[PDB]
Amino acid sequence: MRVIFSEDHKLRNAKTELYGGELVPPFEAPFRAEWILAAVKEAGFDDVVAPARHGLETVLKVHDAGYLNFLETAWDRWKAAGYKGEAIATSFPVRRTSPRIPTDIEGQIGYYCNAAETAISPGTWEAALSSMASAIDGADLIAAGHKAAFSLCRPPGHHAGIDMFGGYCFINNAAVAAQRLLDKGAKKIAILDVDFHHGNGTQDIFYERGDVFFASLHGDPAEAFPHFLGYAEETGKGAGAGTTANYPMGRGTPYSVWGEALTDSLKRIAAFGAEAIVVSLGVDTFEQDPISFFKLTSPDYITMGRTIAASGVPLLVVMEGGYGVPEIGLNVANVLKGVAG
Amino acid sequence: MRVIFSEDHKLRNAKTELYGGELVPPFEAPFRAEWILAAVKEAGFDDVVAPARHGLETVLKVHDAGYLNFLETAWDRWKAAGYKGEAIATSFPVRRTSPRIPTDIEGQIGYYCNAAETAISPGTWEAALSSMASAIDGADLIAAGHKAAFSLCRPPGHHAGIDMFGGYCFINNAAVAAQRLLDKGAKKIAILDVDFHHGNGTQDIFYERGDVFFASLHGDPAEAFPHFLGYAEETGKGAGAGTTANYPMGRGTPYSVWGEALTDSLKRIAAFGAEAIVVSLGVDTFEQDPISFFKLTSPDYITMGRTIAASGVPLLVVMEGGYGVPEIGLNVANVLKGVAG
Ligand SMILES: NCCCCCCC(=O)NO
Ligand SMILES: NCCCCCCC(=O)NO
Ligand SMILES: [K+]
Ligand SMILES: [K+]
Ligand SMILES: [N+]
Ligand SMILES: [N+]
Ligand SMILES: [Zn+2]
Ligand SMILES: [Zn+2]
Repeated sequence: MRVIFSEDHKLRNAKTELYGGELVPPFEAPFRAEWILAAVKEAGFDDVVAPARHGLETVLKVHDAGYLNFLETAWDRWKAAGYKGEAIATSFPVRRTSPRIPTDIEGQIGYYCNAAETAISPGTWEAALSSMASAIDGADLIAAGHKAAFSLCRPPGHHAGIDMFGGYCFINNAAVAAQRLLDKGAKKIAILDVDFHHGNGTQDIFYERGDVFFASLHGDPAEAFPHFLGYAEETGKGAGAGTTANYPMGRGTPYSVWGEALTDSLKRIAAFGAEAIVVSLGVDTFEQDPISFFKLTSPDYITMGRTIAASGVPLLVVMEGGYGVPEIGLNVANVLKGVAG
Repeated sequence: MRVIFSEDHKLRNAKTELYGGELVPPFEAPFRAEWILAAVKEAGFDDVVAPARHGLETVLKVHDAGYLNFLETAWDRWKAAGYKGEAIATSFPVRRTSPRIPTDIEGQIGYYCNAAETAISPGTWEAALSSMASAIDGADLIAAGHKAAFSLCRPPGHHAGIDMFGGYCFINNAAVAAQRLLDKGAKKIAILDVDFHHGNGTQDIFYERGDVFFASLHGDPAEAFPHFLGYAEETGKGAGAGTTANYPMGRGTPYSVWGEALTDSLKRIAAFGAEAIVVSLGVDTFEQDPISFFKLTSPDYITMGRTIAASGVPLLVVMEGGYGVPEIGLNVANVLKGVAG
C-alpha cells in the first residue's frame, strides 16, 4: 500500500519539552519518522510519495479559525515579545474562568493550549501543515478506491482539539482525514484510535457530531495523559449521542485483554455503518514504550492490523505516537503487514 | 502598628520558575521578605512578632479539602514518582474536559493548578501554612480592636482559588484573614487587592458569597497575568451578586489614573458596609517592577495607604507581590506610613 510522507516533518525539531519539571529534549523528535520510514520500507512498503500541499479548506471544518490563525503566528509573536526559550504556555483557562480570549501572546498561548509540555518552535506550523497534507492525500487515496494506505504523519494529531494544541499535536490529522472522506462523498466514517493515549482532541472535534464515530482504546485517564478525558461514560452529546466509545484500561494490559476491547470497538463501528475507518495508530502500546504502561508485543501488531482490516471496509492508517526504542518502526510495519496480508 | 512575620517563609525556596520558555530562578524568592522586613523596621515599624501556629479550621471555609490534602502530599508524591525536577503541572482541565479528579500525581497536580510557572518544592506546604498563620494572627489583632496591622505573608496568596494553586500562591492568605474576621463576629468584610495582578483566586473564593466584597485594581487581563479573570463585567453570581468590582487598567498607568479607581473602589466598599478591609498589598505596581506595567512611584504608596485608611475602618495589610529590587521594601513601608500617619 502507498505510504504518504513529507520530509517537511523535520521543520518541527523542537529543542525542549517540559517533562518531570525539567526542560529536556522532546520524546516526539524527527528520528521517529526516520525509524518508522526505514522499517516500513524494510517490510516491503516502498511505494513512498510526498503529499501535495493543501490549503485550509478541509481543516477549517474541524478546527476553529482563530486557533489556526494563532498557530500560524505564534512563534513570530513569541520571539517578538523578547522571550528567550521556546513558546511554552503556563496560564490556562481552567475552572470558573472567563471565556474571553486574551490579546497578547502570553495569554493566547495558554488560551489555545491543553498541555504545556508541548513547546511551539520555529517551523512547527509548516511541519504541522505538511503532516496534515500527508493525511489529506492518504484520505484521497481511500476516497478514490484504495482499501488501505498509510499516512506517515509527524507531528502527530490526536490531542489537538477544536481550538487547542498539546500532547505533541497541533493539527488533528486523523480528524482532517475523516472530514476529507466526508467531503469526497462518504456519509459515515469512523476513527479508531489505538495509540496508548486517549485521543481527546479527536473526541472533542466530533463529540457533538453524528457523522464520525470515535472509538479509543487507551490508558485509563485517571492515571494517564491526557488526564481529563477518555472515561467510558463519555458517549457523546446532541447529534453525537452514542458515537463516542472509550475503552480505558489499566497498568500492564496485554493483548489478550486489549484485543477484547478492539473486538468490541469494531462491533460498535460496524453497527454505526462506517464506510471507512481512519486508524489513529500509535505504537506507544508497546511493552518497551518509555512513557506508557501497556504490554503489547511486536507480533501483536500484526494481529491488530489483520483484525482491523477484517472489518472489510477501507482503512487509512494515520501515524500518532510511539517513542524511544528501535522497534517503533517494526511495530508500525507489523500493523501494515496485518492490513496487507 | 504590629507586624506579623514567620521565619518559616524560607522553607519555600524553590529553584525554578517557568518564565519565557526557560527554567529560571523564581521572582518570588526568600530575599523579598528580608528586604521588606528590613525596610519596615527602618521606617519605625519594629513591633515584629511571629505568628502562633494554626490548624485548618479557618482555611477549610475558603479552600476545598481535597485541594488542601493535595498540597500536603504533593512534593512527596512527585518525588516518589521518580521525577527529577521540581513539581510543575503541564496538563490542565481546560475547555470541554471531564470534571473528574485523576488519581495520580501527574493528573492531580494539573487538576489543582491554574498556572504552571509555579513549582512545588520541598517545604512549600510548611511555608504556606506559616504564611497563613501570619494572616490569621493579623486578623485576630483587628478582631480584638486594632485599627491597623501588617501580615508579612510569604508565599503570597491572591492567585490561590477554591481548589487551585498558581501565580506563586498556595493558600489565599487574604481570604483566610477575611474569613477569620467573619468568624470572630464581623458580618461584612471587604478585600481590596492593590497588587498589579488580578486576585483571581480571591475573586473565585468569594464570587458566590455576599459577606465579603472583593475589589481589585490590576493590569487588564487581556494583556496581563492571570489572563482569564479580572474583567470589569464580572460583578458576582448568586449570593455574590454585586459584590465583585474589578478595575482593569492599561500599560503605563500612573497614580493619577490608578488613584481614581482606588477612590471608586473605596466608595463601593463603603456602600457595601465593610466592617474592616483586608488589603492585598502587592507593590508590583511600581515603575521598576520587572514583570508589571504600571508606573507608581515610591511616594505614591504613602498616598495610597493614607487614602485607604481614610475609610475610617480597620485595615489588615496582607503582603502579596512586588519583585526584583530592594525598593519593594520602601514601597511597602510607605503604604504603612500612609496608614499610620
Ligand atoms: N507530561 C507527559 C506528556 C505525555 C504526552 C504523550 C502524548 C502522546 O504520546 N500521545 O499519543
Ligand atoms: N508567566 C508569568 C507569571 C506571572 C505570575 C505573577 C504573579 C504575581 O506576581 N502575582 O501577584
Ligand atoms: K487511543
Ligand atoms: K489587584
Ligand atoms: N462522534
Ligand atoms: N463577593
Ligand atoms: Zn500516545
Ligand atoms: Zn502581583
